[PDB]
Amino acid sequence: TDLAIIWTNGRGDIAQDGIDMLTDDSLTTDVTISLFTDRRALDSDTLPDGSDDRRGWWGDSYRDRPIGSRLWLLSREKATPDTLERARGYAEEALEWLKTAGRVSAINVRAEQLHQGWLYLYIALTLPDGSVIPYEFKAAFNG
Amino acid sequence: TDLAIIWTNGRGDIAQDGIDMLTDDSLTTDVTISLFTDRRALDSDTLPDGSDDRRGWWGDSYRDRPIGSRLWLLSREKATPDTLERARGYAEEALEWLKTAGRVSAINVRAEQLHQGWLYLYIALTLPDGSVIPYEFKAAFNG
Amino acid sequence: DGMGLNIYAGDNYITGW
Amino acid sequence: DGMGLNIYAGDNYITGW
Amino acid sequence: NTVTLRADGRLFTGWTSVSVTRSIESVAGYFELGVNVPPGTDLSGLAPGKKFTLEIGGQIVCTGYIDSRRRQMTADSMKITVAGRDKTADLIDCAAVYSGGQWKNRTLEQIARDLCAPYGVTVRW
Amino acid sequence: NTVTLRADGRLFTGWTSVSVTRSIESVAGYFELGVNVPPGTDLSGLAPGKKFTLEIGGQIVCTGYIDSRRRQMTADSMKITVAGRDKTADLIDCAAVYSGGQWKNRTLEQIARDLCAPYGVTVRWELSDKESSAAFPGFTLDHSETVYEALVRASRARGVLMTSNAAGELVFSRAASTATDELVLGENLLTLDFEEDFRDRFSEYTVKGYARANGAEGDDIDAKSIVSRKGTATDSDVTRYRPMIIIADSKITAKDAQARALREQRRRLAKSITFEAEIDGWTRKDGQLWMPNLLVTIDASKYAIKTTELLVSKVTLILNDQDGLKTRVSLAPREGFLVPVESDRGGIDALVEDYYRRHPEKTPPW
Amino acid sequence: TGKGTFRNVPFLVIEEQKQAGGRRLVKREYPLRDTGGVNDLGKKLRSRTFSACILNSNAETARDEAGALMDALDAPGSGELVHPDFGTVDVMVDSWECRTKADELNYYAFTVTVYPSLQTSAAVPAQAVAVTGSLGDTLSSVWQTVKDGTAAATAVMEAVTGVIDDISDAVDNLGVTQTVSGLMGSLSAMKGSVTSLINQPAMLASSLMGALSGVSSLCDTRTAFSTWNRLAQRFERRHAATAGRQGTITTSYNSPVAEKNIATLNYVMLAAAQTYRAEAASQALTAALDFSRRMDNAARAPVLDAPTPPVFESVSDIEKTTAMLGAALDSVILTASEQGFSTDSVQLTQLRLLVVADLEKRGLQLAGSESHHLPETLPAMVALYRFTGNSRNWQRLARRNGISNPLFVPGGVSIEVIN
Repeated sequence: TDLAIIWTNGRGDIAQDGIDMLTDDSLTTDVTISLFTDRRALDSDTLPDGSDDRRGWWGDSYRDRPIGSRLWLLSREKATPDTLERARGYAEEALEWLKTAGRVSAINVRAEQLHQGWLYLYIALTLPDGSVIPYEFKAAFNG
Repeated sequence: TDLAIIWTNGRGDIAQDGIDMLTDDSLTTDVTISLFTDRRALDSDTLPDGSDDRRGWWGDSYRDRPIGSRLWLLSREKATPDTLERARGYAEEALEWLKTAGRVSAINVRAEQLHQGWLYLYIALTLPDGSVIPYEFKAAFNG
Repeated sequence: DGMGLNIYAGDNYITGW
Repeated sequence: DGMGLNIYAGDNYITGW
Repeated sequence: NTVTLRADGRLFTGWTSVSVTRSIESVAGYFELGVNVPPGTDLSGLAPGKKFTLEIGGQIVCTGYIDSRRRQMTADSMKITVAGRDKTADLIDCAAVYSGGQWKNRTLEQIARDLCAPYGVTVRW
Repeated sequence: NTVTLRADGRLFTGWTSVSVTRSIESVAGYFELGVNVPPGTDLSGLAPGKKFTLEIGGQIVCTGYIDSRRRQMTADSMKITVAGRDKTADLIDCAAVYSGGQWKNRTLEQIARDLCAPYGVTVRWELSDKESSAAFPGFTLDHSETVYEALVRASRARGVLMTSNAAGELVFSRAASTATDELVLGENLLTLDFEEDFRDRFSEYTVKGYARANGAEGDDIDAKSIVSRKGTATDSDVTRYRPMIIIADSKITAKDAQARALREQRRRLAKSITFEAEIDGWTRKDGQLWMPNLLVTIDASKYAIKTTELLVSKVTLILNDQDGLKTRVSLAPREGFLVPVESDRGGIDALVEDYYRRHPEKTPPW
Repeated sequence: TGKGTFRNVPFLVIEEQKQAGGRRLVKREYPLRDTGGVNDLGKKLRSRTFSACILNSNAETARDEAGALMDALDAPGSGELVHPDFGTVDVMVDSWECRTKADELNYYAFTVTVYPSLQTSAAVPAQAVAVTGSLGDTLSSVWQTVKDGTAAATAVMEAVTGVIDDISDAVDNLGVTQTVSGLMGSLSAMKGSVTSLINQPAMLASSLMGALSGVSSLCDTRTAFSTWNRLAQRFERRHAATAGRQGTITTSYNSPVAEKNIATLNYVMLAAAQTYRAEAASQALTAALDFSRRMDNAARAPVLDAPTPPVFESVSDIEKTTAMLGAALDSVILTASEQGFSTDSVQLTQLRLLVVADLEKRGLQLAGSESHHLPETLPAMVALYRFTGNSRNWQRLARRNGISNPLFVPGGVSIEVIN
């Protein structure tokens, strides 16, 4: 039972609940951390920035697996199907480790362009029989 | 930081600067040496002269690599595309030893015929991120 | 090495002597 | 014959005795 | 049914080829395993002289010390093996040490227990 | 780089398959060549008993006498080979002949020079030690003993190792000192093989034997010390008990005991760890051929191997059609081919000896 | 134009041309498990092959060209191949054919396949041994005998006793941790028997070099550089003191042969100490690099655990040490150009070149060391994983640059990151 990543104003921070930080033991935290943390870009990949710096985590060489996803490569893109296909592939490769383990059964992800200027991903993970009912929420805005 | 080769009257030589000879630590001297020193011709090549001596260096059997370029085979050529193709190939072969190491990333060389009687060679390298700024000069004439 | 390993392993039945 | 030639050649490290 | 080699410090589970031998016409049972690792990794848990214990599934087959470790690599292949015998095989190639070379009136079990004392092997009758 | 076999009378240059062997763990170097000739021609110059000299390029590798010549032919193929060893191999299978079996007070070099006189082999002594030249208080010869057997017994007692030179001589060789070549995994290796077994290496070797009581020492040595002699050499690579007791080979003192016990320990060390490599060129980096007794620097770090320097122990040159030019070079640690006096890297005499031991090219005081 | 030449023999390209060759892989599949291992060993050769055709309407010039191309295809060695698809390259033949259909009166069709043609730190101890041997030979050769009762013998005896005293002080400083009783007794005997050694030159030099090697035999890789530096300073004091007084009315009283026998001994002792110091520095560099190599670089999950001198760690320290060694050895060579000339100088120059090259290459690692400009202060772990890809060697990044607290790597200064 770890802390929960609560999404407010486009970024996710921990929050209190009564006495201590609110807790959560489900796939929600695992998914929202494995999807929205920048992992190291490959040597051949091009970067959205004009710089030459690839993100990651100093502890990637201490945990047997790269931490997060490469969705930061699509920081600046125009509305073309190439970006949609690339986002689908990046999400699949980021969430594959769950299916490699036994914690999910199947993954089906689709990408679409909603109302002009909206990249939309629908990700469906098939939890097995013994999995606990996962957390569910909606990002909120304030101030 | 070796001596720099300065071109005057269509021939190159070292030069003085203040107290002693001017220095250079860049790719300019390496390129102007690897391109404009005659290396040994093969056994089957037809020399431009009517002679049968293949120019080279007595240190070619002491320096682990042939010294220069075979651009001297085109001393007397007419205006045909074959000479342009051969010059492009010879420059590529002369300068590929840089790309074999990590000193340049890519090489793009083209050959053309500018204003009548001109063999124009355009060689564009791609220095890596850490290479020092190369020297800069133009050929000069006097007297 | 079928016999070459039986020498390095024990042999309660002596090969010689 | 890998060993069968080491006998016909010398062996400054004795094999027996 | 996994073959685990309890080398000095940690477990080793996956193997490429296992060959274990046991017999009553012998004083030891030798084992030979084949390991495969990327070129450059450290193989120090499998070194000659380490104290090994082979455990097939949940049961122990052999226990003793590691004897040999071969590493080879050619233009198109790479092979690493490892060997070893029981701790009872320590007696086979080690010279017997006793103070008085003569036992006057002793039985075979007592002679064996007096001879296998310095090494560590336990005699069973 | 042509292999010319100077037989009796004339040269022979072209060959179909060549295999030459050399080592310091042996007293001879054997060769085997293949000859293809039209069926019916004469191959007399290549006959058993002829005096041969093998010459690779312009340098001589082996010299001696031809041993065997095989000729076979079937319904499809036909094959002729030829063999031979050094002239030092003339001692291996020939019984030693001397008038009086016993040598009273002689050194190993003098005994060898007296035993290898009738055949023609010349003895060469390279060690500059002060204890390897110690004379034998008495050395007898078992009747019907080969020169190889007698000299190997004496060399084992002294700790020295005997070997055959490249010119046919006998040599009491000295291990190399300076690292001359480099073998790395990434540049000049086609195949490596690193075997490291511990089925023979023990912890404490100890040798026991009988003291000297014949003649002059018989009026001095008491009864108990005649039988009570001992010597010990301990290894630090095996951490278990693992002892070994050796019954000596001849009359033995304490210093002699430790000498053989160490010789045994170092021979086991050499025989345990073995490196094997297949390089592409017969010639070395400088240009000469590959020969035994050379100290090379091993840089096989890509395969996680922590050895840094080794000594070549066996070199075999090959000229097969499927192989091309190859030479399979085998390596063993240098500390296995040393004399008990020297070591791998109490007075004025000790300091001077240390200086003249570090600098071998200098002339000792003697 | 579809024209290509082998050994400057022309042909016209025809139907087929191809190239092939990839990575050599070893593919092992582990039984009773899903996963398998795949490893790369080098790159396969390029097996480029092509087809060509030679036709001429003369029906005899075609035969001549076909024969010329046959002769140029079967020839020793490797020859250049010009091809529109491949370009100029050096290759060796493997096979060909000349299938003509006995109806096509002018047509000859070759097909060829071709392959490309095949094209310090370990040398310091040997040079140290050679330099020590040359110095010993020079000393014995130039040492001269003197009368027993004169003041020259007294001066020589005092100088030799002082040299032995310096070596003894070094051994006594060594002996705080170890047992040096045997070497101390040998040195005491040598000091006691000085008058015998003065008359015999070979024994004196041999014993002195043996004593130096005995001192070297007690020093670990930790204390070797420090002890040899102290000995070098001690001998440098004496050499400078005895060489600064060249011409004086009181120096005129001293005997000439005694002064020569003292100057040669002083120079030889100094040079030997400096050579051992340089060899010790190279060995310390080797030990430091082995310590760095000890650590792994592969991504491994952590597990619960239950069971070089400091002057050679930083980079500016290595620069200063290299400067000191170069200046000292250059001065020693300049001195050897006079007293004790010949190989002594030739050998010291070679040793200095080898040692300086070793220090410049391995100590500074100028090949794979980048210089970066941090925009803000970062921990060494982050600042190294950002530039290299592995945070395993985060200690070396904080140590080479001389940082005290590894967390606060200074922001706006150049950082030497090893890739």
